[PDB]
Amino acid sequence: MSYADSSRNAVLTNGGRTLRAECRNADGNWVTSELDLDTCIGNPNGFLGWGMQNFSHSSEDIKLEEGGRKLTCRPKTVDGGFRERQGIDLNRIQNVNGRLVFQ
Repeated sequence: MSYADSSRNAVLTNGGRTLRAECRNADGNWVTSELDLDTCIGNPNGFLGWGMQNFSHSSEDIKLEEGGRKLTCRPKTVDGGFRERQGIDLNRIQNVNGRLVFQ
């Protein structure tokens, strides 16, 4: 499962590379935390996945599809800005005690 299991109102901040949502902490409170996926997600070749970084630099129209369980964007080659559209699931982004951390 992803942070969304116990988190709501997931939006795209910092242009669309950071996940901002209300993470329900153990105390039962909704704390707004942000995790930068641009550090572990990349798509300079036009393909999305975990490993490379700075995907925002090679993608357009970055928005969450499954309300936060998946991030959809069009990975475009930086060589010109042409490519294909795609989407990557964010099942690696977890929320521990209300703190959003990459796992």
